[PDB]
Amino acid sequence: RLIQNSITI
Amino acid sequence: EPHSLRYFYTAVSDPSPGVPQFVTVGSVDGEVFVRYDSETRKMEPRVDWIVANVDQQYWDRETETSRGNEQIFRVNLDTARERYNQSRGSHTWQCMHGCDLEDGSIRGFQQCGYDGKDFIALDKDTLTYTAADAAAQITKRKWEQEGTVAEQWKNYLENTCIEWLRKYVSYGKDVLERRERPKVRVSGMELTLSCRAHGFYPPPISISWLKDGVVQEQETKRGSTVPNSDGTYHAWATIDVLPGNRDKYQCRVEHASLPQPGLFSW
Amino acid sequence: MEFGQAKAAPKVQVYSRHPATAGTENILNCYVEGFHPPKIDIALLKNGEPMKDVKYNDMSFGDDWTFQRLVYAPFTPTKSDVYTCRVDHEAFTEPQSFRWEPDF
Repeated sequence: RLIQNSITI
Repeated sequence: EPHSLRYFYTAVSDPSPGVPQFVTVGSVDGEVFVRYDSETRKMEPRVDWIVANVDQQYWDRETETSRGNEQIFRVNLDTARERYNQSRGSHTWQCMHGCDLEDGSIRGFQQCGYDGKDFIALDKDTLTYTAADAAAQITKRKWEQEGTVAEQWKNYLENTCIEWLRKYVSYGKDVLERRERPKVRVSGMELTLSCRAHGFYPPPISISWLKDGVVQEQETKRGSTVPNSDGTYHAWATIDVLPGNRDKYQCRVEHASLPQPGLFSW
Repeated sequence: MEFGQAKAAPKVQVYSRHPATAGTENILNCYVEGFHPPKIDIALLKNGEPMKDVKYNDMSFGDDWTFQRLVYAPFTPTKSDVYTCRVDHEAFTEPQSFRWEPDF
């Protein structure tokens, strides 16, 4: 499953 | 016997045929099992074993995560364009993450690239980010200052990713742990001898040309191993010889479906 | 890709699922890898004509960020028909055709 709560650069 | 889970993320500023604005592809042992894009807007199965083994909540959650990622990647493209002081144009943002399970030990990675060059990568051992240039150093500071990003990624790659990989390998065992024998044919032109192996699994294979039983390493040209549509593989090796020496040569094929290496003549 | 490199040219293989026997149903594969950017046109052609029911698999990419795609179609090869994979990409000056070598 995909990691959640990704962040912009 | 080794195993890996990979997620490939691709966003473009200028979509084109076969290239949506945003795609996420998931793969297990190099086989695609799930896919999402900005057009369908849902995570969808690409192999039977996944749908047969997860609930609707799995799809709903993967879809929700991907819908959020789409937005993040749009911003990354804008920010990158501004960082490099670029005008409006065709640009690519990519990220790849995954984990490997091999012989008791585990590996994990997270890396992003802009216009096909390295931008930033996680150093999991030190919980820092490795920046490729000055533009990426701004992201390094941001992510490190955030204070939980690297930690969350370490947790994911060392626990969550591996836990799900183990599940996926179990769900797809009949597919992923099977063996299929290469069908081999030898050919020749003028003299170029060609040894082609069709329909084998798993992908590791060794095709060699022998002159009177002697391996001709420096003389053997090889293609890259490439997939067939059904998840089997294809590989070839050729050799240039004198047309009078034709009968001295044999092709040796080593593969996990073959208890002994197969030997073939034209 | 290396710093300061703009793009990468596709490397192309054309091959059938099974060894070729004229008159026996088969699948024609065109696998394209090592290209950037991802915009590309990959065409399977029978005597220069687009083939029926061509399918395009999802793209993957390597550690160097370059893309790969399998393109395939069912087909029944003969002694006389000419099968090619024509690939147009900005890292080629003009579209390149790659001929399937039957080796019956």
